Amino acid sequence: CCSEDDCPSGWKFFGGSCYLFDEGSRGWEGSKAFCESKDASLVTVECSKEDDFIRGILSGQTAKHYYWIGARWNEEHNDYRWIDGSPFTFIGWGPGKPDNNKGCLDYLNYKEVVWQWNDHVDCENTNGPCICEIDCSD
Amino acid sequence: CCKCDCQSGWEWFGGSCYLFDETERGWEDSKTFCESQNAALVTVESSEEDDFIRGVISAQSAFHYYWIGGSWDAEHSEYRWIDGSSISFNGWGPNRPDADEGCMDYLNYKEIVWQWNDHQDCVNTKGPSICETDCSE
Ligand SMILES: [Ca+2]
Ligand SMILES: [Ca+2]
Repeated sequence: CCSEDDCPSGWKFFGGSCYLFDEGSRGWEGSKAFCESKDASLVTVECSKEDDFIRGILSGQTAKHYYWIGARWNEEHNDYRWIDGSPFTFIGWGPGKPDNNKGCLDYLNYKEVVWQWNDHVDCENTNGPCICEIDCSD
Repeated sequence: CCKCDCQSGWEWFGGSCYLFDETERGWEDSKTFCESQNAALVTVESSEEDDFIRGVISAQSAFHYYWIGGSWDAEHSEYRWIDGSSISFNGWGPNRPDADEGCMDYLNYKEIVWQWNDHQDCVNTKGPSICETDCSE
């Protein structure tokens, strides 16, 4: 659990975490590496309050309609979960999702997916922005 | 529960907040107490959760058992979690449960190494307990 003063400049504080809404243009894998380069991780969303905070930020701009987050398919797990290996707690899939494409997750804004999770097949070559998280956990 | 949502003295794991309460109460009074905390005695659905709990209680040595949220369900004629659900994960200690009509603890004694044991006095045997909340509504 971070305090506000743990957050680097240009990072937003919410609920014991610091967040970077980065507008660089990376594939999902590139975004995972980027967040690691900042001693962070792609965001993991453990509760509805955190999901709401993220939606508040994403709905506050209109240039972007998807952001990479820290979940993908893992064949040994044989499921979708967070990249730390933790299973989902809060379930944030948009209506009709997932497609089960063994892909990578974003927050998406399109039709009935109103800044909710989607799975995308291409984890390398679909370039977009991402959300990094520092949570000062163990 | 959010990761940083827990009350002072509670710990987060796996979407829940836990209280390892050291006040010694009978099992029924422990159940009541967890209810009073907007919680319930812990139910252990997964080996992951079992490991977490063991991690906390094995790191102290004042107490050798903690009450948990399982007990004999007379209609089903077996042990069930106090939300009524079946005990899908086998965390019992060897040759446990020994007897029907009991309430459950984690116990550390002889062959039972921080595993579940059945105790047949759910009222007047006073021990610490573990409360779990998922912070719902
Ligand atoms: Ca998080
Ligand atoms: Ca549980």
